Amino acid sequence: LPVSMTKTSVDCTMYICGDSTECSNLLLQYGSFCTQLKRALTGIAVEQDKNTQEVFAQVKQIYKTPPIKYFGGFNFSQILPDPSKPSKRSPIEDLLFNKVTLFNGLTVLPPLLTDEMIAQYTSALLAGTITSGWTFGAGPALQIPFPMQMAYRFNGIGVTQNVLYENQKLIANQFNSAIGKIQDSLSSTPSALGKLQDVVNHNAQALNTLVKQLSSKFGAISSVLNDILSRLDPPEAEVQIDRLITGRLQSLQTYVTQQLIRAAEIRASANLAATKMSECVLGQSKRVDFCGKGYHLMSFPQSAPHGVVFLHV
Amino acid sequence: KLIANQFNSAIGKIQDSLSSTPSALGKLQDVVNHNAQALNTLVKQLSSKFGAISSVLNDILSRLDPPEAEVQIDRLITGRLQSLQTYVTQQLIRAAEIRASANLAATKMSECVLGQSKRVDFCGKGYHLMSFPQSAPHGVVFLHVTYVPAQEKNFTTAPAICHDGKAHFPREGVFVSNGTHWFVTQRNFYEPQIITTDNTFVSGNCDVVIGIVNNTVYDPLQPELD
Amino acid sequence: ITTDNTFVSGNCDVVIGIVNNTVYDPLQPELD
Amino acid sequence: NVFQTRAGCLIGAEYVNSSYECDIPIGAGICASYQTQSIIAYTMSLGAENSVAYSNNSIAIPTNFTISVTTEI
Repeated sequence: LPVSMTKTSVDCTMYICGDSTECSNLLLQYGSFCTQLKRALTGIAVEQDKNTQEVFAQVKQIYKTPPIKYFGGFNFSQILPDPSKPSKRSPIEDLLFNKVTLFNGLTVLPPLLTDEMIAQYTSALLAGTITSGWTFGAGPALQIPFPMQMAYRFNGIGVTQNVLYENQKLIANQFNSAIGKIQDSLSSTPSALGKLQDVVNHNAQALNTLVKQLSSKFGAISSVLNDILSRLDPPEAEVQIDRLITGRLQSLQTYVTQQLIRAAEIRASANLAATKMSECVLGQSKRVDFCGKGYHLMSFPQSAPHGVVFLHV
Repeated sequence: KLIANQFNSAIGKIQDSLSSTPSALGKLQDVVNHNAQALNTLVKQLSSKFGAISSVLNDILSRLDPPEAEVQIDRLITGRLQSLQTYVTQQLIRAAEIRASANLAATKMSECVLGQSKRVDFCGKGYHLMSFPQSAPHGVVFLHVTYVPAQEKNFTTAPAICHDGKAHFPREGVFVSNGTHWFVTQRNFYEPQIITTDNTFVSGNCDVVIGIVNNTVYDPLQPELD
Repeated sequence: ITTDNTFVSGNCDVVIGIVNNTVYDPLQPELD
Repeated sequence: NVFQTRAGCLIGAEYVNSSYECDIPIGAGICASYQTQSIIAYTMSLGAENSVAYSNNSIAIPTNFTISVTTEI
């Protein structure tokens, strides 16, 4: 699930006619378009930061994994953080980060939470759900042995707990095999991470076409300011720059509107991801086909460059 | 009595918390401010000239011939049409956002107020008990009453009890030892009880379960012996 | 099938598809 | 003084090593606040560290409860 997009800002005058005095004087008579566009982009950026905060910063305390990592035969090594590498990410998280990779007044504001902080949040959520079940999401975290938690969940799906205790080794082996196959399935897939790549590519092409549209003439004798203002009289220079100004203003307005629509879609996706974090990871959901296909036992979150990956058991 | 007192204290503190918070009602205020700002910018943009010699019409039609008047008025016409179109598009986007919020509010009214929801962190933080609606100038306020456990204690636990060569599991609850004696308790509250045949069930022998311990399982019928 | 995992509700002429079988009472053998 | 962050350069604030739950977001994990006397810059703290005592035979059970009322707008 995608959670956010890149934060971008624009300089109105610099994009329009790159700090030109006569052009700026002619531009200040059009009203307050630039203020409106700047306000819209600022709102979009604040919304992106809020989306990330809402999805990831749900846990109250940073829970730490016990040093003796034995949980009754279950192996969480693929999803627990690896302290060898300086990134402190799980192998699955590193695979996700490796799988998806990649002016004229335009700029890119950095995100507020770094990737390391998001990884720390994911690690805290994993530690809480592994050492305390669902109790840490409703109040104080209460420790419980992991097989007893799994018996709780089997009772939750309508199977008696003894069925778990008489098949513990088989269930642990099946879980380990499935988690081992998850990484291979992610790696071998050609377009498993299609949504995040699509978001990145849409942002990139929007910026590229906005930059490229400057070369257009929009009916003027030339595209560059210098030729128009140099070899033509000011009375004709005014009307020749009017066309360029209005065309560039229209292009910038179009870019801002598409950005607003895309931001609304990303907000919907982030709300869905936050609901999934609340219900799949912090509890056990009885809703059908919500937390994966089958009878939901549990879920684990993993961070991605621009989103979340849920592992539904 | 304790539960009623706690509820009364929480309800009393709600009003003070609302009054003291500076940005508790932020969302409704932002909605109102955005609407007012859109109207203000729409009204103020009438003063722009858009390249014409003047922004007011009467001067344009007074001191200029009609052949130039038509082209001098077309600029104002197209600029004002552009402004109005921009206003309408922003209104459409904002209306879509407000509709999504209202759908969420209707779902919360149906599932939190008219029932008891088991969805985690939907009707507030904690185990949801019930909810109350309150009206607002442009929205709704939900008061979620929830249950929060407190004052935890550590215990030694076992998955099953081996008695007479057979394994016993708790019907509903956990086997808990206070150091010397074993009891059955409910998961969310500490209320120890004697492990009897009524609150346990038997399934198989006691050599398959990992971590099984030995203890006596009382049966109320045997002591009668009559 | 015992009386511990079953409950009694009415006589056996209203339900459609009812069959005949013995329900084992775990008191009669021991009788305390 | 003058400080360099991944979000740019900050002038008029001093960088400290203590971390707080920040209130003014600057970016890239850097936040600022009023000390009270000067403006400081620091890195976020994501909450206190809590290592729950996990064991293979230990369970925590609550002995009391509270009831709470929460507002949503």
